[PDB]
Amino acid sequence: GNMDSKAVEELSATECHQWYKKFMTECPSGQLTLYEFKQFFGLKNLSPSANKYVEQMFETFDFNKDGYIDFMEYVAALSLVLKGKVDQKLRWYFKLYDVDGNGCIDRGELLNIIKAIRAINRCNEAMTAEEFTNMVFDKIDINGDGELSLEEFMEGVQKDEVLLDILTRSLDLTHIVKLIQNDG
Ligand SMILES: *C(=O)CCCCCCCCCCCCC
Ligand SMILES: [Ca+2]
Ligand SMILES: [Ca+2]
Ligand SMILES: [Ca+2]
Repeated sequence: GNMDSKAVEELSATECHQWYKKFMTECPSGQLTLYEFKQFFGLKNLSPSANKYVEQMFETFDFNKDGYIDFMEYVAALSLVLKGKVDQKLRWYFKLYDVDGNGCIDRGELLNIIKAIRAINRCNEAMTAEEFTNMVFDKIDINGDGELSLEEFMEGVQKDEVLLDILTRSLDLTHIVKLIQNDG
């Protein structure tokens, strides 16, 4: 919103408590609607594209899809966005991709979330979201059943530097802001 890359880096390393204390003090209801989310993070009056991205990001973190990001979804979201353990983030990204929570990531689920968080904008060269998705399965869906187990995910993404970056760093705070002020 209103800060440079160096500022975003410092925030990325800012303690959870600082983020939580500010949220709970400003949102006593323990919830944020999308509008309040924009106000809180200084994300309003963005271009149509950036605004759209902000909306889908909000929806992505709105785990129970009730239209609000509550105190639990807030810290879970920050656990992925802020600096943390790559080892721990692998499982949390998997859970995010597993839309229906059946313990497996199917082609459709991966495609939807990948588009939502614009992960392919991180790539480098021509790569459609549908193309990148089919590539992921072609490369890490070992038994070719159309589903990614946690095992296949962790194993495959850790053996491919490209998959690791695009699939588990798309929500880094610095990458999000860099993505925002770049759509308008
Ligand atoms: C512009 O520079 C805004 C700086 C603050 C970035 C806010 C982006 C927050 C998105 C991830 C956090 C989600 C917490 C539920
Ligand atoms: Ca919610
Ligand atoms: Ca699933
Ligand atoms: Ca499989």
